[PDB]
Formats: sequence, structure tokens, C-alpha cells
Amino acid sequence: VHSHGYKCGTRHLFAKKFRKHGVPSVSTILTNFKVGDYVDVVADAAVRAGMPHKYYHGRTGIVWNVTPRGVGVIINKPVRNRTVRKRICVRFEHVRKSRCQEAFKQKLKDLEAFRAAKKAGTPLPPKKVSTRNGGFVCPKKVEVLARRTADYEAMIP
Amino acid sequence: NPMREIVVKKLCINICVGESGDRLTRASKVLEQLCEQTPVLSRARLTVRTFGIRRNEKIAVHCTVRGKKAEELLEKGLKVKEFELKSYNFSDTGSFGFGISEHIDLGIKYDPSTGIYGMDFYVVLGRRGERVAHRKRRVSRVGFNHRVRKEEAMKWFEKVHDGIIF
Amino acid sequence: KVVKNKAYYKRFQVKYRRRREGKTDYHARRRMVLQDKTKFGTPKYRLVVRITNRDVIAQIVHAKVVGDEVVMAAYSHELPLFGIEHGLTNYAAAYATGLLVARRMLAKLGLAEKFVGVKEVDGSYAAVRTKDDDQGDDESRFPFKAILDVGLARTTTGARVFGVLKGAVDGGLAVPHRPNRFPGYNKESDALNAKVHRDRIFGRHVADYLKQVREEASSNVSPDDMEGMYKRAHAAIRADPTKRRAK
RNA sequence: GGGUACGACCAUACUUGGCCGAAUGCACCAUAUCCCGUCCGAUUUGUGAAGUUAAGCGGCCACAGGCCUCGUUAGUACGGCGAUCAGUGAUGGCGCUGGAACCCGGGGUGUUGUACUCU
RNA sequence: GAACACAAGCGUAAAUGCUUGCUUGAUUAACGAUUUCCAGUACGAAUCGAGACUGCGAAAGCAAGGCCAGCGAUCCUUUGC
RNA sequence: AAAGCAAAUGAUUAGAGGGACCUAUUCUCAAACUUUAAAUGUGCAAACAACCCAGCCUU
Ligand SMILES: [Mg+2]
Ligand SMILES: [Mg+2]
Ligand SMILES: [Mg+2]
Ligand SMILES: [Mg+2]
Ligand SMILES: [Mg+2]
Ligand SMILES: [Mg+2]
Ligand SMILES: [Mg+2]
Ligand SMILES: [Mg+2]
Ligand SMILES: [Mg+2]
Repeated sequence: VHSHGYKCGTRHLFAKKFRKHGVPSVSTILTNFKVGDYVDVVADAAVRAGMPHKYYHGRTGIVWNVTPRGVGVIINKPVRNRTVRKRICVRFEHVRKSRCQEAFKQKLKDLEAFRAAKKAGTPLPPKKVSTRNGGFVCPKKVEVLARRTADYEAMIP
Repeated sequence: NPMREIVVKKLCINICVGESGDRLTRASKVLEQLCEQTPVLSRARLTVRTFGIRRNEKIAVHCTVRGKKAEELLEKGLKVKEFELKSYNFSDTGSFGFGISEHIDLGIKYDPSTGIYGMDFYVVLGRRGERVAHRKRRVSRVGFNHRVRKEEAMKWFEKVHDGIIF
Repeated sequence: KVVKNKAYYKRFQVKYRRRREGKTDYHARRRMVLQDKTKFGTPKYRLVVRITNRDVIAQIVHAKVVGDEVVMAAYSHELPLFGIEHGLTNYAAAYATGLLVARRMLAKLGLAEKFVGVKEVDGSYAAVRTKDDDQGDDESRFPFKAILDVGLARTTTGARVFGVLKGAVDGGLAVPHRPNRFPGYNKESDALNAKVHRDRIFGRHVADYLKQVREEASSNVSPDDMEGMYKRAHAAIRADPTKRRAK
């Protein structure tokens, strides 16, 4: 008899890591959130208030509303042949800032610096060279590998 | 060092009578007399058919004394036991105790109402500066060499008054 | 049987550093630094009061992730610069150091000309005007705000930590509080005695004890002027809060 | 080169023992008229300086435990895809490819922010 | 390695445990929004808010039951405003 | 999945050093055990109804 309660399979999902128990630290409290940001949803398992359902554990979305002790997040979820945008409300302890766009932002900054250097005449750093082309290989010595028949006696427990 | 000496911290008197009636009431009067200090009652923990007691029922009465009164009360007890003790009376912690059988012998005028009781004496000794293990803020542990051991306990005893039989 | 074997050390989880040293109560710390998420990291200030065996420390702290930032600290050992060189740990000393830090903070913010606070010293509750407690009007400029922090100290009627609070409030700072802990407060009638509070503020009790000590010294420096330089020190502090000992 | 107050990460910071500790400070420490609280000024609360580094604290050390990191275990165990593959079966290797864990060995034993400060 | 009414799992050490002091946030809460089952219907349970009056605290703050199982349409009867 | 019991919980064989007992080992295990931990998986992003830079207005 499986039962479909609110937490029906969360024995290992909602458990703290080894030698890592406790309540949230100060740095988590001073995070600050803004509408339009990307956040990850992960349950803390030490704060029972405002815990999301198990489906939304390890999911990323955009915050749409900020309250004194809560955050509202929009998360995609596939149903039958479509995907629904669900809105969930959680406490600020169960959300982390997402680094899913930091590579894209860094690339934009680099391109902006490229334009500024060109228009200011600054020399550009030299281009990296691929190693998949050819070249000369001069070895000091060459070894041989020929199945020296001691390995056959080796793999006997 | 001047403050490495051994002093008496407190002396605890305990009277463990059964029942929770007038016997307990009279025993409290006797203790508060000899102690000139309000005593407190104690309640049991389990229920034992053999001992005929129930859980959380008044059983014993005790008190603790610090200062000069502790010193003189200790002297009276040793006088009753003629300043003679045994080897197996000192703990490795650094404390020792004994027990009188008749409360009359301490020098208290007998009263035909209260009756005759026996008592337990326990003495705790320690150096100065143990508060580090009892203060609210920045609590730590006392140093090992600073702790009082059993061998120094009897030596302290013989110094003030000898008479230990091994 | 040995309980502290090798397996015991493998599974042990150490507590926070400042908890092992017995310095910080993190349960109270978390609630003290918490702020509404609707305010997007607007500064919030604390009033930290600590008392050692020889000194009283009052600091104004703003909490940050990289570490707490301290603005305008004050210590009771700078009092001899103003004319208090004895005791330095009684109720009178605690009031003086709280007043000094409030004036220093206000001067640095450039608001000392306003928000002068009370000048006549008396034990009276009054009330503190904050954004959530308009006390009537809400259009006048609001006073600088901070919340008191006492740490692991025991909160009892007549404690010296609240003496620092009263000095800061009279200095002009807005710290929310109630008169339930001032020494003249009686809980059965829920009333506060102004005369008792002002007597302890000016160190009346110390003078009586010192006088009595001299009498018992007979048949085994001078009282009656404590209010003298205590009032004089208050005026000196209100005059030049920024003066310090340079070297 | 250090101290104190408030911290961030939360063992390279913990546990046991030994040795040393210039100054500022931090402590242990003296005592109960008043505020306050206890069976007991032990803790707690209010007022002082009589003594001391004994302890706490800091620093160093230990064929010390633990913890952290790099190798080894090992291209081993296990896996995705393929066969009119082998084998009575149980199972197994092959082709294209991904790739562990403990034991064990070498090294290491806190980093750092704001303010007031001592040499 | 105890305890947290009860089945089990998760969680917790100056506490979510124990003792004690004071209390009635187990009230009202303008048809606010959302999760779970799911047809993205209802019922049950739960999460994040806004307003009134309060409780405990020196304060920051916590609390509109006891965390997650413990319950019920149309018609009819009956009570409150 | 694997691995481990020389690590917590549960089961379990035998010698040794100081008949129970203690210490360090040792044979052998786990769907309702686990410090560790794959392969195959699963969420988000990779530009115009947008992002920067500057100055400006309103609450
Ligand atoms: Mg599973
Ligand atoms: Mg997990
Ligand atoms: Mg508190
Ligand atoms: Mg085929
Ligand atoms: Mg508590
Ligand atoms: Mg329920
Ligand atoms: Mg409300
Ligand atoms: Mg609740
Ligand atoms: Mg397996």
C-alpha cells in the first residue's frame, strides 16, 4: 500500500548531508532577491515552514513576486502534451541564486571590451592556436609495449 | 603558588527516609535546626514494589552549606567519628564523606517528639578558579594538573587532622 | 568501556567557532539581523553593549556578508578625558558612555544640531518615535534608529546594560524600549519611580556605601559632590564628543 | 610582531598530553548597604582593588588519533549501444565508447573583514 | 545512542527536548494568490500575503492550533448577523 | 549498479593479548543499512517585445 501523501517518497530526498546538519547561516539570510532573477529551488529540510513539494526540488525558474518572508517563482512543468507555467510560494530559505547565465553575461562583457580596445587603438591579445593541426615530433627515445606475459599470471587472485 | 591551596567548597547533608508523611515533616524540622537554613524536599523517579514507593513522591530532604558554618559542621562530624576514617572513603575526584547513625550525638538537645534520625555528610574540595567551568559566558575546562586528585585529598586531611586507616 | 574511540572522532561534527568559545548566541543573532525581503538590503544598525571586568564597550554595527562593519565605537576608559576617573564600571559610568557614543554618532552624521535629546536628566519613560510608531505626527524628520543587543547577559531590573540604553536615548538616538527594567520600576503596580532612577544615574547609592564604609573603618575621595562632576561631565560630553587621547 | 570588541567561511580550526608566555588587555580574584535572585551571592545581581599567572587564553611540539589534499587501488568493479556472438544452461568475452569505492603511500594542521589600540 | 500523544520516515542541543512564569493567534480575517490529487473540476490538507484587535518579550521577533493521516454535495431542518 | 563492515544501525565466525569482561584484529552479509559513489538521466541559459552607456521625469 503506497499512499499519496504530500511527502510520499522523500526519505533520502529531504535529508541533510553527512556532518552538515543545522539551520541556515547568516549569509543565507542576507541574500536579497529582485523580480526577474533566476533562482534554484532546493529544500533545506531543517526549515519546515514554506517547503515546496518534492517535484520542484532542484528546479530553476524566475521570481515574479517578493514578500516580507517569501518568494514567488515561475517554473515549467510538462503535462500530457503541453507544458504549464506553475507559480509556487516558498520561504527565502529554500531558494538560491542561480549561476545559469554567468557564462552568457561574461561573453557580452568581453565583446564590449573588444569594441572599446579597437576604437581606442589598444593592442588586442593574441589568438589561441588549435592543437589539432600537424607538426614535427622529435622523441628522445621510443618504448615498446608487447604483452610481456607477466600480466597473465598477474590477474590471478 | 599562593592560590594553589586546597579549600572546602561545600558540605552537603542528606537524610533519606521513606514515606511522605509526618516522618518527613519531623526530619525537615531536625535538618533545618542543625542547618539553620531552609531545606528542600526530593521526589522519587520510578515506582518500586520492593521499596514500596511510587514515582514523584516525596522521599528525602537535603541541604547544602558553604562558609564558616560548613567548617564547624564538618568539625562536629569528625568529632563524632573521632577523626578516624577508612581508605575507601575518598574518590579520585577529590571528595570524601561519612555518616552518623544518631542525630543526638552532634550536640543537639533531644526532643521526645521529633525522634532520632541518621544523616549523611559529603565534602567537596577544590582549588580556586574552578568557576571557568560554571560561568555562563566563555565556559571552558579546568586544567588537568590544576584538578584535585585522590592522593592530595588524604594528605590535606592528615594535615588538618590525621587518623586514616588503610 | 571507552566511548571516545576512533569511530567517535570520525562522526563528530564540530559546532560554530564562536559557539565553542562561548561568545555568540546564534539563535538570537539570526533574529536580530533578519530584515524584510521587501526592503532590498537597506542598512540596519545594532547597538552592541559589552561589559568586562574593567571597562564598558558600546558600538554601533552594521552587518555584512564579508564581516560586520563597526561605526563610532566608544569605551568607558576615555572618561578621564572628560573628568570621570573613578569606578568606571558602575551605573553612572554606564550612562556616561552611552551618552558619549550617541553624540559622536550624531556629530558624524551631521545631525547633532537637531535631535539634541533631553538635557535635564530624570527617570521618565517618554516614548521613542520610529517609522512604525509615528507617535502622532509622521511628517517631521525621523531620528536615527538602532536596536539594542546585549548578548549572553542576564536581563534583570537594574542591570547596567539598560543604563547604557538610557544614556543613548537621552543622547538623541531612537532605540525602542520600555521602562520595565529601569531600577525604579515596580512590577506589582506596574509603575516607575523617577526619583530612584535619577539617584542611581548620578551614583547616589555609591556615595552612601562609600560614606558608610568610612564610618565602619573608624572603630575597626569625598562624597556629596558625585552629582557635581557627573553633571559637569555630561556638559563636557555634550560639548566636545569627538575629543580623544592621541599618541 | 601582538591585544580586545563585533564577525564571515564553519575540524588545515576538533580531541589528548607536554613546554613557554615582554608589555596593553583579557582573566582568576575582594565583598553583600543598595537593585536583583537563590535551600546555598555556587550560578546570577550590585559595589572595590587586596594578591596571581596556578588555571582559563595565546604560541610550539608529539613515528599521536581525526580531518584536508594528491597518488595508488585501476582502465579493475560497474555501465550505454551492437551481433543469424560463444555456451545445454548458469553466464561470459568481443566491437564503438563512459568510468568508480575502501585499504594503502606522500604532503598539510586555519584563512580573513571593520574599529579602538601595544611594541 | 533520550524526548517530541499515536504508525513510520525526516528534523532538532545556551533547541523543535525538560522545568517554570504570564496568557487565549484554537478569534476576526474586505470571495487576494498558489501547491498537492488533477479533467489542470470539486472535497480534504497545506503554503505566501493584506486589514482589525491582541498575547509574550528590553528588543529584533514569534503566534491566526498541536508540521506533514484524523474526514463529507443538491434538496430539507436548524442557529448567528 | 558498484563498494564497506578494519565507519554509525542490524546480523554473524574464530583465534590472540590483558569463565564473564576489556582492547585491537579476523571469516561471512543487508529490498524495508550506510561514510563514498558511477553509466544511462533530468532543470535552466546560449540576444531585438533584448542588453549595455549617459542624462531626465513621476510615486
Ligand atoms: Mg530509494
Ligand atoms: Mg539526498
Ligand atoms: Mg535571549
Ligand atoms: Mg537487430
Ligand atoms: Mg529557548
Ligand atoms: Mg492535521
Ligand atoms: Mg496580521
Ligand atoms: Mg503551524
Ligand atoms: Mg549491491
